[PDB]
Amino acid sequence: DGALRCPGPTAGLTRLSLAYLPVKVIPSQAFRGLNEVIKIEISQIDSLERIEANAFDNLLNLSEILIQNTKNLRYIEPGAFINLPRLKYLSICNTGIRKFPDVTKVFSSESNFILEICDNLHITTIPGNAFQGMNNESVTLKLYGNGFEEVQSHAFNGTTLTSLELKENVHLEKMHNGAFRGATGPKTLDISSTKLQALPSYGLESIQRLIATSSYSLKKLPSRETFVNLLEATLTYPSHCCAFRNLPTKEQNFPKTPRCAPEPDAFNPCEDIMGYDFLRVLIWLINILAIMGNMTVLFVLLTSRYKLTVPRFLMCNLSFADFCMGLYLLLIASVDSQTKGQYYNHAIDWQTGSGCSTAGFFTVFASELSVYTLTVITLERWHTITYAIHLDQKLRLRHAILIMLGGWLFSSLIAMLPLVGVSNYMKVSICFPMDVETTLSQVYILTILILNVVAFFIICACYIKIYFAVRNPELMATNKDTKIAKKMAILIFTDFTCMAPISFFAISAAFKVPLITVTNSKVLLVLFYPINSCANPFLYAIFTKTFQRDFFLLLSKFGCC
Repeated sequence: DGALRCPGPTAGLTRLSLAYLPVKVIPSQAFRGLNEVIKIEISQIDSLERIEANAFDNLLNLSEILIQNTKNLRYIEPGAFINLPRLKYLSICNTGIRKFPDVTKVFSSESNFILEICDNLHITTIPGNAFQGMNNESVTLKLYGNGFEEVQSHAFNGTTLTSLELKENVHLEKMHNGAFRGATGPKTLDISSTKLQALPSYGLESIQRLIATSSYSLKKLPSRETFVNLLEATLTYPSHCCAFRNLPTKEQNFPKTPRCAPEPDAFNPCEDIMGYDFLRVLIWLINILAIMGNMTVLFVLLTSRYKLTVPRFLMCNLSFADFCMGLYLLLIASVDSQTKGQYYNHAIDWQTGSGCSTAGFFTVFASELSVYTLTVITLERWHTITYAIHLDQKLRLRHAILIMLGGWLFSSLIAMLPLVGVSNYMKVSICFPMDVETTLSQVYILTILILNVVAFFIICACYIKIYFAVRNPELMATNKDTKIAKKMAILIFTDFTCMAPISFFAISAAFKVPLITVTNSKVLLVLFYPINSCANPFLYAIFTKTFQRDFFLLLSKFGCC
């Protein structure tokens, strides 16, 4: 109760909660009127922005303290708590204290006591010896969503810390190694969403459990020699599981107390990206074959005497997409190359930087370009053959060029979408955009899948219409129409048989649903997914009359034949 904007209660109360009442200052040591006190929580008492020191005089039996929604509190004076041996809970929420309060004047002896600071965006750092002479048995520290930016070395003395928590501490940058020089424990620590560069060398050596989910900055972890009792761990990088999967040497000089999360589901294995017993060289062979085929197709297209028609433009776009996919595969193989199978403590330098981001952007751009090229090829036959009776209204090369430019722009936008931050390409070993950890990323993945399904359905409908109207509707020209239909069907089949199962497997992996198995689920995405880069050019060198004629002419003229 607050009278004249000050404490004026007249009846002894223990579990009284501070509700909306007239209060602006807590008198110093004038807390009379209450003989036995259990908990005094000020949540709807934000009018009392400033409280004088030594407000609690003889609150020996006080159990819980919770100040919430007191944003108007500019700062907390030293010696807020004086006598409270039976203290069991303390929490400060939403307070706008620019300086860390001096809680060293509180004397208590309890083991279940927990001190939590939350919703505070004004605290800069925890000063040294902040909790000096506060408790004698155990303290549980929580900093859920605090505004602290750094920590001070040796910021603990005269007390034992059972566990620590720093969840949602995005403003925090780093903490000194010797931050717990004179501290005990902690048994468990939390660094989730803390943006900590590295764990402290001292104080954390006795940590049994750790939490670093969504840290996004824990590229370095302590050596396994220092952490000899890590009972559990939750690291957002699924690469330390293999290095930390060591049982303790309890007896016989070599019990599996060590643990990691997430488990090694083979999505980011300790070995190379594609390194298997015999499938390591398959990726390299496929990449070389695709690169050679794309180079040959590009050379034939550039050196072709005839003008680049709309089917020729579509073939050139498909060859460019295949070349981009082959270059991405070659870069991935080179990254996997020379690792010698020890690529477990190496992904930190792999995903971080512009490497995997560029690889994922290139892969997305190649996929979008291939999809748009297939759609354009399907749509071209829907008007030239079906609408032959209106052949005078046939589209010109300018329209095809504009369509190709629009498709390239759409592919570039799709590739740049995860670069801004919509999706993360660092969630896979192959460094591809298969992250569903965010609502925006899931929405983008669903939209991409829907667009791919719509494009496939449109291509199938256009092919069916072309086949139905090839000769029945108006007329049929055997040579040109047959060649165009054969090339379009070959390209559509090569794209579908290499993308649709791959897309379904990638969607299942992102959804974390094992459809058949988790071992070979990524095998198709690693090997079967990019084969369309090489399969398409191979069909392009045996089903294109102009390309094969140009190749034969070059071979005969330029000394080859």
